[PDB]
Amino acid sequence: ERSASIPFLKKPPALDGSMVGDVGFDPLGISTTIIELGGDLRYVREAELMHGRQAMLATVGFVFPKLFGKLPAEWAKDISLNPLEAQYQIPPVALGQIAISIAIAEGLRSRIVFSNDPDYVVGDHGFGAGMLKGKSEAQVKDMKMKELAHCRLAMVAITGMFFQTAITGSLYPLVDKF
Amino acid sequence: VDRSEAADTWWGDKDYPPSIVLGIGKDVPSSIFGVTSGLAFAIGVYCVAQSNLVNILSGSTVNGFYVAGALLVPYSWGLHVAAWIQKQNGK
Amino acid sequence: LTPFFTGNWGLYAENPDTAQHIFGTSEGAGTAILTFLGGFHPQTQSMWLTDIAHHHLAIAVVFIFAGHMYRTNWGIGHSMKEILDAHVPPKGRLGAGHRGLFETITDSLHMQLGLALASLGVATSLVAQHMYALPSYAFMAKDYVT
Amino acid sequence: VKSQALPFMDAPAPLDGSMAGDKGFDPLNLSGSFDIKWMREAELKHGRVCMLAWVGYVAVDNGFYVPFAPHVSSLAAHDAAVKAGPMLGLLLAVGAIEAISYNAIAEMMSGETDRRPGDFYLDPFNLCSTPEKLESMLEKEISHCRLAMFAFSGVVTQSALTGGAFP
Ligand SMILES: CCCCCC(=O)OC\C(C=C=C1C(C)(C)C[C@H](OC(C)=O)C[C@@]1(C)O)=C/C=C/C(C)=C/C=C/C=C(C)/C=C/C=C(\C)C(=O)C[C@@]12O[C@]1(C)C[C@@H](O)CC2(C)C
Ligand SMILES: CC1=C(C#C/C(C)=C/C=C/C(C)=C/C=C/C=C(C)/C=C/C=C(C)/C=C/[C@@]23O[C@]2(C)C[C@@H](O)CC3(C)C)C(C)(C)C[C@H](O)C1
Repeated sequence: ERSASIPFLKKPPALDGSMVGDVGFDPLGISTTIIELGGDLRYVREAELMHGRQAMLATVGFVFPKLFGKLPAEWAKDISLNPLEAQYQIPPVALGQIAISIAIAEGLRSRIVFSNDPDYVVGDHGFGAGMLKGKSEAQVKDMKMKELAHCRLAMVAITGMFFQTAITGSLYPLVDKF
Repeated sequence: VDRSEAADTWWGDKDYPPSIVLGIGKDVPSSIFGVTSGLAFAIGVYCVAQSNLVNILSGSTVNGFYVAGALLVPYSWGLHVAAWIQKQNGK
Repeated sequence: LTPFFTGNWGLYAENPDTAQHIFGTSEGAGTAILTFLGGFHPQTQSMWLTDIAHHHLAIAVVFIFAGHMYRTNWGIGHSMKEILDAHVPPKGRLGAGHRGLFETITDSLHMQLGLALASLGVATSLVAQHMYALPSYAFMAKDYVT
Repeated sequence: VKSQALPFMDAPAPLDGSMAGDKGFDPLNLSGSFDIKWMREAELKHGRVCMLAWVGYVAVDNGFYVPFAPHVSSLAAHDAAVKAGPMLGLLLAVGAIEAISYNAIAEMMSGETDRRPGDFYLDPFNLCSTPEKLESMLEKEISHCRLAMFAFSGVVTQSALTGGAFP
């Protein structure tokens, strides 16, 4: 009858607590219109996990090359330490290598993403799935919830760091002046 | 809005609209509607005259308050039609 | 954006482009971004880009306002079926009025297609009539073939 | 019934002792005219804004400041803060709450939720546990809301008039 995250708005009809990180947070009702259309929230959850995991990797990579040495610097020595300028300075060889690897990996991902298989657990691509062999159901759900929390935090973190580096050029307590 | 969730506002068999057409103002009396419509007409025509007739408009003289008050003239028309509708509906 | 926030938006019209301006060069160039000079740019014989930018900015205000007319999941708004149902003139002048038109339009795709095609044909005639009378692109007026 | 504060007429229909601060004061039928839940939410919102406005005005005029402030009187503090920038950030921060309030008002007036106007369920210490506490605190809140509306109106008008010290 009422959301848990926002305790003065109605609970989203689409969300019903049967998902990791379901705290009834949908003021717009994007989930509501999705289920009214006829879809299911598997796609949005998988997009959440994908965006988040990318955001965590990119958060660490935003500050690593400055706080720690920018590699042994055979070719990277020319490229600036500012992440917003490093993107426009990768050499063609390295840019093509990384682009090809990402493209092949996500072309592999696409078929299972857009399949009709119900066995597919959302955000379960088999990469390092061996540590859940011994985990219990409560442990599995709680670990997936820590994953989702980290995802959700890193997504906002990149927006903060990107806008701060664009408008100020410096993150305040950590990396400065880059 | 769907086909089902829509009020019965057809009034071709009757002499005046139902008050439901007025929506949020389905209960404000005809007296309030008429007084507000008259004040709106006077204020809006004053604003329009002060903006373009008494003065000459320009980049350095366009006035936001007069521009906004100009929009009370069509609101005045709506309010006077509303006053008639509520007077006929008995409110 | 200090003029925009202070509300002194006439500073964006102040200092328009001069009549001796040459398109693509800084000589004779102004600083105004939003003007209503009208007429045509003398060198190019096309309307001022400041005028066109002001046009698109204002027209958008109007359309973004008008896009809050109808009721969508928040109570405030309008009901098109209700509007059509009530619009019947007194004493049955236009018969039963516009009753049933909502149902027919929303059920029949051909009526929607016909309305769209009529509106778009009128708009195509309008652009044909307006582009030649009021050129908007630089040096198009002297390009007679185009 | 025959209204209080206008003892020669009757309170409009919505005023029936249902809500806090109902002193039977609506001579123009201006709440029987339009839904009184919206009226009460507007009253509460005005009152909260004016409570915060009065206390902030007094604090800034007395000398309360932030780690980086223009250090100016609270009258010109609006222009100073705007030119500095963070006032627009306050605009975004309150706009988030106001869009969520758009949602809440829509559900409250439609009937999807049994929400009282100006009730965001912000009760950390359960200061409204029993209904007696609920009406007592609502009464106090509305009285303070109205009084703070008047207080800030007086303070800001007087400051814009004379441009003097705190009082
Ligand atoms: C103020 C003095 C007193 C006033 C009294 C008054 O009026 O009462 C009410 C009344 C008669 C009455 C009375 C009763 C209701 C029977 C009882 C009342 O007694 C009570 C209630 O107790 C008093 C009494 C006897 O009088 C009737 C009043 C009728 C009135 C005043 C009708 C104006 C239409 C205007 C139109 C159509 C304009 C279109 C204007 C157009 C088309 C535009 O220009 C639009 C526009 O270009 C603009 C401007 C800006 C541009 O951006 C673009 C747009 C397109 C937006
Ligand atoms: C914006 C901003 C700030 C901020 C911020 C915040 C809060 C940032 C937060 C960032 C956050 C929360 C970042 C998470 C990273 C997670 C990692 C690295 C996980 C990797 C995990 C990997 C690489 C796993 C590899 C595996 O192969 C292993 C080893 C075992 C196998 O079985 C399989 C798996 C796949 C498991 C500052 C800095 C505070 C300053 C100022 O406030 C402004």
